[PDB]
Parts: sequence; structure tokens; C-alpha cells
Amino acid sequence: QYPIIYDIRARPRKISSPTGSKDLQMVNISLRVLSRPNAQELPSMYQRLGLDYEERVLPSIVNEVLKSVVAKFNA
Amino acid sequence: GELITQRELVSRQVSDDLTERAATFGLILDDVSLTHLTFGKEFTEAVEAKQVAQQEAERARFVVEKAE
Repeated sequence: QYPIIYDIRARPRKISSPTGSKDLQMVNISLRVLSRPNAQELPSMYQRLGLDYEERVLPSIVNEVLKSVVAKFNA
Repeated sequence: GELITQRELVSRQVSDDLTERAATFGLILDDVSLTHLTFGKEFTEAVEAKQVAQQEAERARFVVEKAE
């Protein structure tokens, strides 16, 4: 057992997005995502998501979200 | 503009093509997310100038009131 001390305690995140909105106005939207790590399913996190799981996960999913939904929303 | 309006369809069909191409390399693709999208600024600038001209028309309307 290699351990590494995985923090099942929360660790937050924040990501932004410049969207071409419905009026094609450049809408810069910020979005604070609170993603936390699991205990009895630590695996997918620790190794191949890496110790830096949250960093590997959140950024461009937030980008897609904001751009899709803000291209859908006017100013 | 299809990448702004049809983001989700592009993402899904990219997902299908990328899954079938990654199958030949032994990597199963769980999610396929189109995330980055940007375009020329001067287009938005011209749109804003167009809106400015509309608001100038509104100002001229209030000045029409002024002018009666």
C-alpha cells in the first residue's frame, strides 16, 4: 500500500467563460464549482484522474456549459 | 456560427466519430465535450454600434418631445 493522503474534505473551484450569446454579445460569466472527492470510491480519483483530479476535470466542462447556455441566453 | 448554435450536435457527432476512432486504439471515451468557442471581435463591435444607433434614435425621440 502506497498511500497518498487523499482529502475527502471539500476542495472548491471556479471557472469562467467568454460566450457568444444570443445577441452575439461577448458574455463573460464566472461560475464557482464545488466538486468534492469520494471515500468508498476513491479509485477513479486517485490514480488516473491523478492526485490532481479536480484540475483535470472541471475547466472545459464549465467552459462548454457557460458557452452553450449563454449562447442560449441574451444579455 | 454552427458551433455556437449547434454546439451540442457538433459535440455529439464528434463524440461518435472520436469513439469509433479511439476504439481502434484501445481507449474507451466516456465523455466528449465541446468547450471552447470564440470568433471575430469586430462583428460584436459592429453589432454594438448598431445598437448605439438605435439608442441614438431613441434619444432623438425624446428630443422630439423636447421639440414640441
